[PDB]
Amino acid sequence: LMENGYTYEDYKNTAEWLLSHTKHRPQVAIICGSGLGGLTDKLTQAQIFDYSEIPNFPRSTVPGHAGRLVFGFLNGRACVMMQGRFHMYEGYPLWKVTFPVRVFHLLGVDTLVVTNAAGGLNPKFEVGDIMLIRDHINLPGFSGQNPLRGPNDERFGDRFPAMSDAYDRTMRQRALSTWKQMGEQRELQEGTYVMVAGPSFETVAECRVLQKLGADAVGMSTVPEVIVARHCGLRVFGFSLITNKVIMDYESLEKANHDEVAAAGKQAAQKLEQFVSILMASIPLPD
Amino acid sequence: TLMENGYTYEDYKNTAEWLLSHTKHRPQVAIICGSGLGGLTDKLTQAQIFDYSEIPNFPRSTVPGHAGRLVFGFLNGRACVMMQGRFHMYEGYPLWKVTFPVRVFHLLGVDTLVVTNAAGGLNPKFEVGDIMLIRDHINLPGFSGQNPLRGPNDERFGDRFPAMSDAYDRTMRQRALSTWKQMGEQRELQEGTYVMVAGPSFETVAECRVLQKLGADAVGMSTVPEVIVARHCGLRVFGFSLITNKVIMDYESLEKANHDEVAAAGKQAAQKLEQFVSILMASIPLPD
Amino acid sequence: TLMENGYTYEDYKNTAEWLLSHTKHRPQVAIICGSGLGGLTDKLTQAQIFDYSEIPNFPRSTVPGHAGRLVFGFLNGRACVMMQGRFHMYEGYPLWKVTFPVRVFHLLGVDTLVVTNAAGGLNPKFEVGDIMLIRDHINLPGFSGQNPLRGPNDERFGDRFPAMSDAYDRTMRQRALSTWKQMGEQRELQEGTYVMVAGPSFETVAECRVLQKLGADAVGMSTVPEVIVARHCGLRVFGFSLITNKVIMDYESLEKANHDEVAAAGKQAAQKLEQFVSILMASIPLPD
Ligand SMILES: Nc1nc2c(CN3C[C@H](CO)[C@@H](O)C3)c[nH]c2c(=O)[nH]1
Ligand SMILES: Nc1nc2c(CN3C[C@H](CO)[C@@H](O)C3)c[nH]c2c(=O)[nH]1
Ligand SMILES: Nc1nc2c(CN3C[C@H](CO)[C@@H](O)C3)c[nH]c2c(=O)[nH]1
Repeated sequence: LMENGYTYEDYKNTAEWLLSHTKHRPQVAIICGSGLGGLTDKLTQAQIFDYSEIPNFPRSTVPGHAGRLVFGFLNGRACVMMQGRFHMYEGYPLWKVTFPVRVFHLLGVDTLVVTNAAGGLNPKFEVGDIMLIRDHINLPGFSGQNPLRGPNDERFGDRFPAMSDAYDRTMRQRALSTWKQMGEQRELQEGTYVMVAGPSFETVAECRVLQKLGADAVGMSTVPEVIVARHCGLRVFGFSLITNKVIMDYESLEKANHDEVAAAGKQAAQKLEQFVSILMASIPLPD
Repeated sequence: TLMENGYTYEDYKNTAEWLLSHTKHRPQVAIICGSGLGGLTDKLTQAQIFDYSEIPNFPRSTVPGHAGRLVFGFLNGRACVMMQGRFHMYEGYPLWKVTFPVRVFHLLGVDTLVVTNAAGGLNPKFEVGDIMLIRDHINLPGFSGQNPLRGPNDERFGDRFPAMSDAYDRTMRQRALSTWKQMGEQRELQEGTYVMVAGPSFETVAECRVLQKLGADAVGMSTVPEVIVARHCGLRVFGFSLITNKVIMDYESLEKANHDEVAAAGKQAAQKLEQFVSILMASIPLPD
Repeated sequence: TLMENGYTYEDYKNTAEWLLSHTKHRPQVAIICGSGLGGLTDKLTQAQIFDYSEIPNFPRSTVPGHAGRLVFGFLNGRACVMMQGRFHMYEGYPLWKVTFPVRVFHLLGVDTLVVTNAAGGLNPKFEVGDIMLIRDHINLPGFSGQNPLRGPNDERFGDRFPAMSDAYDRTMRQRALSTWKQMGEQRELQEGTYVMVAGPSFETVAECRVLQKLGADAVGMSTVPEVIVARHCGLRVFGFSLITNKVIMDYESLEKANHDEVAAAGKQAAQKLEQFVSILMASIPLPD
């Protein structure tokens, strides 16, 4: 069987270890993507764990991803923040990539906020823009790479969970209204995020495929975390920072490259911090 | 470091010889029964039942509404073997396990495979309860590497590079379409393209729109691997889907795909499916 | 459980040193010959042949029409190494084995990779026997995780996240087309997008239609992984396909894709292929 290497008991031990070693009790988990680790600077009463301390955690390998779990309060809300994440392209199976999401469920988290860098496929997008994720296209999932493959553990969720309501309608409505409170020249964009495995960037022909399929942005993460979160009942909210426009003609001499991506994160850090801090107020209270 | 079939020729043959030893039945036609369609075995005569767990080298069905039994008998006087329950790659099985029984059926003497499944309707003219004849398929996992024929080719089964443009028998499709009049149902017999996705999660709205843009009429998580292995070894293949739900294609809808609704639409379409298959048996050729 | 390249840097280095000691040839250009295109080695002078089986760490070719030899020599006065036969993921090889020679060629001092293949024509204006210059590719297995660069990156070869938008060298492409015009050719040179599918089974009609809708002009089961590895380590890349057959795009045809027709095409195209390879070799810049 191509199954989950972790048992329920493995997820439980990691959860109990974290509950022993901190007094924090997060309601919200935030996964910070490529060059968005500055979202953990505004946390009050921060307690930090390195991923290598925490039993059963995977290592973080990619530049701009620190490898640190941080508990704290963000604008009043009890939060846990993954400073850096795991990617299929680093060689991890998807049951390792998504291991933290289930641990968070067992801590008592009820809301997952997922952030990423993404390449812009919709031509109306501009570098620096923030796109709310209305929906995704899980290209690896079509082929068999789904983190729920293998035996289903009823203790987390259903054998066959729906994803047609994955991205919380209500939190999206509130973040569109709230957008007035940043007075930005640019509007809050909304669209479909497509996951591709990477780690190489898209050809022009691939870019046009993705546009034709109806995607507005592209990246190499996030979707598996969303599936596992919806499987175990988490409210999910997501956004992408558009870090580059994907090359869509043969004439251009520009090329996607990681430095440009990291650089668009340094520029946007102020705007995101403020966006996320306001978002926290729009999250429903528990129970 | 080689990604190959974990069964040897000898494993298939051993399983086939075990089966031939423990039954007097000698099936000509194999029928694979999908989700909610296990009632297709109800009208077999002189039935003999094996549990999958008794049969050497056989995998286990882990999905609700797949009984996990191999049933030999007579359907409208034709010698059949029926898989009451099937396997899926979402369960953890490699495609070489999922398709194990198709090659066993070849070694037993079977020459025609009937595949059935439940499917989500993507074509808006389909209603819940419709039967779709599978004209063709789109093998999305196959594009990316997940093909049951990956690895060394065994010439005892078939060619290294089998064609699939003729996978679903053109003559039985003519005969089944013209035969439909024999049941005097309100809906006509639907026809279309089946697309496989791995699952086990259901589609997002954006994914539903992808599959519609690609030209699929219905979506499921099975069948295609079985059909590829069947064509590779020379089997004639006929397929159909029961449309159990319309896949959600807009953000406003309250409706959600779920297994209980799928299984219930299965049992509602019970009588009707048994009857269609029974009459279909009369259109399958004998050897010689 | 970590899904990584099974070769160390020192495996590649050992294979490269072994080749450097066993031949005096010092190639600048590597050419990978695909199905039925092994005849491109005939015009090499001062040829020195190695069977893949005698070279350390080399995989084996298992497909008919792939001789399994590495040939060093001069092709039109330019120092080349030719793979007479390549490896495919459908044989069961992981993509890090499929692409193993590309990095060996880098360490031998090669600076240009030419990739050739047979392909099925999707664009209806292509005829059997056409040569299509590859302007671009669509890596369908790559979308799903089947990428030869997956796992830890070795900085000794290249970057973690390499760009592919400029993979097929534009200048070589321009020169090849100018030259073909300057010759005053009747049948103009085709240019288009190659899509990789895993195989080994050929496409259904519905699958052919999907690949047309995605913007692909030609379909095969190779090439793309080699190009990705080539670009990762700084090689200049040029590809072309021989269109060996037209992909079946309607249900009324009785034709079927088959391997025999693919070999018949290669022998038939031999003079055309030689002429094109000459044009192409004279388009490759010299080192400084
Ligand atoms: N596929 C893809 N991903 C990204 C990303 C997202 N990640 C950023 C990082 C490479 O800079 C990888 O983890 C992918 C930003 N831009 C792009 C792009 O153009 N394409
Ligand atoms: N992908 C998909 N498959 C199905 C199926 C077919 N199978 C039914 C079962 C889930 O109920 C799985 O084995 C998939 C029915 N409806 C749908 C759908 O809407 N989508
Ligand atoms: N996928 C695909 N590949 C090819 C090829 C390329 N290879 C030729 C060989 C089978 O003839 C495999 O390695 C694939 C030629 N024609 C076709 C086709 O119609 N389809």
